[PDB]
Amino acid sequence: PEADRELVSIRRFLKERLQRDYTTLRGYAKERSNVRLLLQRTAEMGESNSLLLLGPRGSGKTTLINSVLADLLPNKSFGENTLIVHLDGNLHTDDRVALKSITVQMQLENAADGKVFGSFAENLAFLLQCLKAGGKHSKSVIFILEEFDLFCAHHNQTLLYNLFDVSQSAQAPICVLGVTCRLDVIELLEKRVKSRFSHRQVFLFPSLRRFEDYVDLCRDLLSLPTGNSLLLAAEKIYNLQNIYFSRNHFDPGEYGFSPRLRDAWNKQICKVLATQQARSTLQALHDFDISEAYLKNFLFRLVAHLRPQSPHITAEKMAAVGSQFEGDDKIELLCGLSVLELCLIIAIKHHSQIYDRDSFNFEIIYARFSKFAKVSTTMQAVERSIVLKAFEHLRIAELIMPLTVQKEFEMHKLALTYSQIHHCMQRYQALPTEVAQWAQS
Amino acid sequence: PLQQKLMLCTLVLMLRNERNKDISMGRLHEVYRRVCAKRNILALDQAEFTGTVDLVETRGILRIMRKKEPRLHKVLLQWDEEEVHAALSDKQLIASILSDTACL
Amino acid sequence: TPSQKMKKIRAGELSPSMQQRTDLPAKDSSKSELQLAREQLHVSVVPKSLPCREREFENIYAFLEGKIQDQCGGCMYVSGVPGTGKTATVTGVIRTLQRMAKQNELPAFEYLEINGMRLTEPRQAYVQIYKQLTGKTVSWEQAHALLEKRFTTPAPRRVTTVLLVDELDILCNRRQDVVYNLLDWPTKSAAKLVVVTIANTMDLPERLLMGKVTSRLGLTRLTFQPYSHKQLQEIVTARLGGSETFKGEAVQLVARKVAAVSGDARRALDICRRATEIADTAAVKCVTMLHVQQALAEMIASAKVQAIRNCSRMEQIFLQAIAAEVTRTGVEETTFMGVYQQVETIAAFMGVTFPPPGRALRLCSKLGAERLIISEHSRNDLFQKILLNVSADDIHYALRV
Amino acid sequence: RTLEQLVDFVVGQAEREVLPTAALLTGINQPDHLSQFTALTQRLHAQRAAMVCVLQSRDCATLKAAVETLVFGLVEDNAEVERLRRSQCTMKQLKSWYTNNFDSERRQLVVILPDFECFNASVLQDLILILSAHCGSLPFVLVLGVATAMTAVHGTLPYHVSSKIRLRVFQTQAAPTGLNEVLDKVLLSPKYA
Amino acid sequence: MEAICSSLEPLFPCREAAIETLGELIGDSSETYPSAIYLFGHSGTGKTALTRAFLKECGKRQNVRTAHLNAIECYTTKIMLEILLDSLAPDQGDALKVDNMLDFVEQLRRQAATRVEDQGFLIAVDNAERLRDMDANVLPVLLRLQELTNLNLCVILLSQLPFEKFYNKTGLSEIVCLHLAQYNKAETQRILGSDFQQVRNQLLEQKKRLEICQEAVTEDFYNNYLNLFLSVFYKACRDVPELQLTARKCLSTYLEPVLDGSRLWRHIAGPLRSALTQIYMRIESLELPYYAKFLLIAAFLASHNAAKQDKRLFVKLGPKSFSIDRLLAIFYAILEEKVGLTCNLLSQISTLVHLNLLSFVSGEQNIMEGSARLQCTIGLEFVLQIGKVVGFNVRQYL
DNA sequence: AGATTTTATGTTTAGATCTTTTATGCTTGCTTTT
DNA sequence: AAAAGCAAGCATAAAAGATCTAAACATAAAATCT
Ligand SMILES: Nc1ncnc2c1ncn2[C@@H]1O[C@H](COP(=O)(O)OP(=O)(O)OP(=O)(O)O)[C@@H](O)[C@H]1O
Ligand SMILES: Nc1ncnc2c1ncn2[C@@H]1O[C@H](COP(=O)(O)OP(=O)(O)OP(=O)(O)O)[C@@H](O)[C@H]1O
Ligand SMILES: Nc1ncnc2c1ncn2[C@@H]1O[C@H](COP(=O)(O)OP(=O)(O)OP(=O)(O)O)[C@@H](O)[C@H]1O
Ligand SMILES: [Mg+2]
Ligand SMILES: [Mg+2]
Ligand SMILES: [Mg+2]
Repeated sequence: PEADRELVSIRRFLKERLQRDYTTLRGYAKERSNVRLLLQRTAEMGESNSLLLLGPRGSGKTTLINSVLADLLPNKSFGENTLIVHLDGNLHTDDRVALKSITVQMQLENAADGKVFGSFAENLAFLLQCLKAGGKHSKSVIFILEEFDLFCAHHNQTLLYNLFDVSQSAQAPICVLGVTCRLDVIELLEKRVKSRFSHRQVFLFPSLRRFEDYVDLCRDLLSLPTGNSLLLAAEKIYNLQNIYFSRNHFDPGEYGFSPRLRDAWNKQICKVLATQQARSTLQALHDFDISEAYLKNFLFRLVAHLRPQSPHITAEKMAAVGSQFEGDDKIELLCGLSVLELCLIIAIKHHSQIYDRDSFNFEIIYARFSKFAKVSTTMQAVERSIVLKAFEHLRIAELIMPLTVQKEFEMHKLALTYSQIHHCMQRYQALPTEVAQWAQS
Repeated sequence: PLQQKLMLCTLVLMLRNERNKDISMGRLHEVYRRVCAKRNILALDQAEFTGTVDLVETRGILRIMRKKEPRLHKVLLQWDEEEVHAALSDKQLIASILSDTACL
Repeated sequence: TPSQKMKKIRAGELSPSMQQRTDLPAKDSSKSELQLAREQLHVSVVPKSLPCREREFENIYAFLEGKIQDQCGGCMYVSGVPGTGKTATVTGVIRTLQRMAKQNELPAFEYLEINGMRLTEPRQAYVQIYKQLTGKTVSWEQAHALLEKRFTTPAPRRVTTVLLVDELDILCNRRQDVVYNLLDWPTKSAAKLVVVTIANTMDLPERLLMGKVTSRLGLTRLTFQPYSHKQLQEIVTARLGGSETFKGEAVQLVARKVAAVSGDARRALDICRRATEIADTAAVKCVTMLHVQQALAEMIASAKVQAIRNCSRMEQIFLQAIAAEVTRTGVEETTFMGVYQQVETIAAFMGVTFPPPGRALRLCSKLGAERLIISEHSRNDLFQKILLNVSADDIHYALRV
Repeated sequence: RTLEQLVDFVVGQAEREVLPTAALLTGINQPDHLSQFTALTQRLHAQRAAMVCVLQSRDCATLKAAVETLVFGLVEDNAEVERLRRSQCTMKQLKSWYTNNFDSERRQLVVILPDFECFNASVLQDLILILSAHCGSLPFVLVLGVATAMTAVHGTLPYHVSSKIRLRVFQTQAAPTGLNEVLDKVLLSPKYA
Repeated sequence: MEAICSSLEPLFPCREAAIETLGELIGDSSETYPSAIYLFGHSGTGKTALTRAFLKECGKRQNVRTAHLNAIECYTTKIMLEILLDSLAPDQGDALKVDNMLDFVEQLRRQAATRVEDQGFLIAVDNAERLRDMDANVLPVLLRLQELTNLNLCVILLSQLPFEKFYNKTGLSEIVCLHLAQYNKAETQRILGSDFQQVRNQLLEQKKRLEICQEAVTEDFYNNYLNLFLSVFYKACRDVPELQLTARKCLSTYLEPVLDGSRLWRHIAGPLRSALTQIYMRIESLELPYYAKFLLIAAFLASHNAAKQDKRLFVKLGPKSFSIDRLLAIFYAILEEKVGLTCNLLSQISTLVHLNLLSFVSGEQNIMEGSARLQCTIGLEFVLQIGKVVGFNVRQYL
């Protein structure tokens, strides 16, 4: 069957685009132009700059940096006159780990095949002496410090004070480039380190606060591109792979759709996104979080469901994944509890409603439960030990949290709003009527 | 610097008008923004205001007790106001800020 | 074998070279005049003679020339807010003294220098001072012993040695042994050491140094005041030369709005470079005043109202309800439970439904990662505390106007 | 008699997920039972049916120290039947050592816990979850020494921890019965002068 | 992705939706993986066994390298990185060494290969709730290990908690949440009844009883017995392994009238309501010295009678704190014999503390200085039993 | 010219320290039942 | 009227929270034995 395999090619294409498109950048014209002209002036003119990408998580900061590096690196001038040192604040948790990584990535004489010799002090002295020994004739370094706010937390901010100071000095032309999500990262800096920082800052707020931009983004993310665009994209990716993410990138030349298939797919995508139901699902999704990582997660859950029996995306499929997104996940845990733990939570809700959210105890809740169990005519048979193990089963799900003493007398707090328990009372399967009457009063 | 003058005048005003000398950086910045708004001059953001108060701290006029967050840092004046008034050397401005009770 | 490389490094017999460019740097005559101003305005290009720091130059020069010619030794403490021309003036005085000693108008002298933030440990200064003498790298204990053998023992012909020490507050620690040794060595007659110490705080010897260390530091002191409205203009117009690429009102606005904040000179020399880069993309060859206004608005940024306006609608309802609970309860620290109740009230008013609390914790985590609010780890839901980091009037300014 | 029943329980697990485990309701007189557990190790080594670690409460203040003394006791006990540092005796090294030795033949990995009442509760529950995670790959048996009663075992083991427990109860004879036996057969014997 | 779900469905009845979602997200290895998946559910829901069978079938059928973990084992991050790279970089021997998170990312970056072979990696971390209690850079890196290593890997996480508990101050990357719902009564009956041939073979290997059982142990009989079992036991627990391990013993009691010649429900409903009281206890009287008994009931009166009532009872919320001298005073008041203060009596106090019959609610560091506070931790019925064996009527002093 | 303790050194983790802040407890000062 | 009972008040102290430091542990330079 040919129709069974074109859908597999479409699904692998859309999944590979949603997951591995590390250099494509929609939007940010002037900001990308600022970052590109700044790195270009550092590589050519020997200026020592510094920059600080800023913005909410999920906006394309790493994608912007990868786009600028992917368009600058194959120039055979930026690639020959500039060495690039990535650093990350989650992996380089101490100054000496980041310093050994700097010594390796710059290929200094004391590195020797990835095992740096000498102490942290000797590594800092050799790095600063190599940087002081250079000049405009030396190669430009481009430091890229992702998670810069964690680099601010290091002792004395000492590595930061070095990395800025070379940028303030007539030494090697380096370009420090922090990338961080906090909008007030600059007040974390020490006043000396803040003085040596050049205060230019690039904010990357997403450009799709309007809903129509969100619908256009969801349409462009699902449509199959024209084949000449696949040729130009594969040409650019081959140019960045002849010279890091390039070992496992998109490579869109592996997939080549027929014009009738691309036309039928883009027709079905425009017809689905013209519907009021898909627009209502995207409206709720845009109302929660506008960031592109959220939409790509929703679209990956949508594209993953394209079985050969059902090739087409439809508005009911987007409504099903959107109903999967919006549901409360603590009510779905409360519905899985057995009737004894549900009676314990109802006794906890009664003790909280009566005493105005005072902290409870296993003894108080067991007494309030036994006052119902003596007349329940189905709960007479339970032992105190079974109710105690049910209370511990409530405690390990973090539906009950300790105030931070014997395990039967420790004070506790309910972790639920009353509306969540009230919706559990309606969503519960095969609830006995005695518990449903006791819950009302 | 003029912003350091406005910060010292708002700190003297909040220390004079209030029995509780537990002044945070955010509680001081919220009054400093209203004082700059009534003076019809542009106010610094909190990220620059923290560096301004840190630069005033080097003179010994203040002492900042650090906390978990930059908003929660506690400014503590270490000069008396009779010295702060002679140090600012702009009595026509301090007479305007200290008579501005309504902006607190 | 690597050990021969490390031994040649620790003995100093191989200089630490850095890789050279494959392509030659561009010639000076191909540069535009605006590029010439952009490279004269770089902060790394120290002038040969600093404008507006003549009095401090005479002070440090008279102190160092008297300490060198008298062959006695001593100490000095210069201090001031960053960017005020401290280290540039001290190195300019020392370069002038070296130019004078080269012509035999002055006795010759050695010039050691350290910096307290280039050292991982306070004791590593012993490793570095000895590295400016012999060039060998040794352990700090052997280096301290050899430095005591050099300074305590009179060995003619001993030459005068000037030990500049930037960043004195990093060298302190609790024991204060390193700063005590560095200030105690000049007091011995055998050592001709003249130590100069640069720092930021004016009150450092009384604030954190010990009483004997403050007694050794002495009463000779100098304070670098912040640059005023006029000195910052003289600095930038000295950097530009005779070029008219900057308007005089543009430099006046840069100096007027930088001197009002800090008095840093690096801020003025960075804002003028950004103004040159802004004028370059407009294809004009003179930096007119609105380019300076755009560069000033960019580099004294205040982008939190843009962040609140760019938030998703449920996050804006959350930011309204946190300030609503702050106004209602009075205290500035609110639990998530009352914030969620005010969220349900505001969402019932606006007509949109709100996400259930497990998604409201995701909204609170996003605002706490963006630092629009301060919030705890999410493991203690409904009882986590939510400080508002942005001011309450900024939220209404974002969501009304 | 209780020794033969415990050895038959360990060999029956060896003939064959939850970890099999055997509560031993021993008396209040805790020091006396070290000879009992030593006789159990002697029988299990003489049959070549198992290798035994013994986890004292003094050695296990934290989960790290408990895992280190457990792996060190199993490896050094096997070395003493026929010295790595305690920093490196990870459970991964225990799995690699068991695969290098006894995968070709299955020896049980008995872990005596003589003073069950003296343990930290969180360390003991985390250790039971760790030993339950390795069942199938590593055959564990967890005999215990409960000086009080089985209600203490049901109290200190929560719903999650007791979900992975298949315990069997053995009972040591009462201390007054042992005193009466010693007083009648020894101190009243005709043969002593 | 079809063969894996076809091979897992017979092992896992009533999980066709979860197996279908797992085989859509991380089934085929040629297709790119989501960066992280978080499936969650209650105890007994079958997530550890499901991810183990799924990782085993994907590793046998395809090119993937699987790595299963228990995060309780990883008290330090170096243990987790060494086990993760022992599984994802096979046959490295004892030469394997990982210093920190950076070395793990670099050595996983070395494992990337050509796209023709379509390799994949998979990491399951059971007990993922412990990941938020450790180094606070393990969880954010694990949620973007695919972007960091440039490598086709998904990091599955397994916990009893929703992902709303897992957010930190710095935020987190996106994750594909998945919910394993616990079964209703009908699906639980189908799951308990899915092992019918095993119990039928177990009875047929265990001789008139053999033919009278094999002619009457057919599928409707086991289904009706499981209906009679779940009519009483589903109220206390929905936990499937506990229902299995109790239902086998209850069938062993239930089967006797059929072997010995409705008409069954009352004979089992005797024992069935006895097994209901022994639920969660997984089983297949505290003798004391005399003066230890008096010390224990005196500690119970000290923790139960409050400080003010001793003056009226002895001159002749929770359990209360009591100092050791208050315990000795109540012990001498109730003893009515007056033994001396030997070493053995205070040794009995300390060894009652060591057995968790008493407790140290405070003090601890200064037991001898008199600042120590003890708290009795036993129930009233054990005290009444001790007072029966002793002959001291405790209820007079309460 | 190569293997072995030997020693000197650097790192890391557990413990001492500084500082805030919060609390039970030690004492006080009335306070009130028997 | 006598002695048990509730607010008040400073105080050792207890958590804690950052912070600095001393000793245990991993590791490299090197005399030493072959
Ligand atoms: N402007 C954009 N153009 C293209 N893709 C984008 C853009 N913004 C976000 N994305 C998508 O969002 C997802 C995450 O983006 P990205 O990795 O750039 O965020 P990030 O900058 O790493 O955030 P953080 O650094 O805070 O984790 C990516 O899959 C990327 O495809
Ligand atoms: N009076 C001046 N004239 C010309 N240029 C100046 C003047 N003052 C400062 N600069 C420029 O600003 C920079 C200030 O550097 P300098 O080392 O003097 O700062 P600093 O006061 O030592 O800072 P910190 O105290 O943070 O170390 C110099 O590189 C110089 O180019
Ligand atoms: N749908 C099912 N069909 C058959 N057996 C099941 C099913 N669900 C669970 N089980 C059984 O449950 C047993 C163990 O469950 P498992 O340990 O996977 O639960 P868990 O979620 O890991 O528990 P915990 O969260 O407490 O670790 C397995 O032996 C398995 O046979
Ligand atoms: Mg990123
Ligand atoms: Mg300086
Ligand atoms: Mg499990």
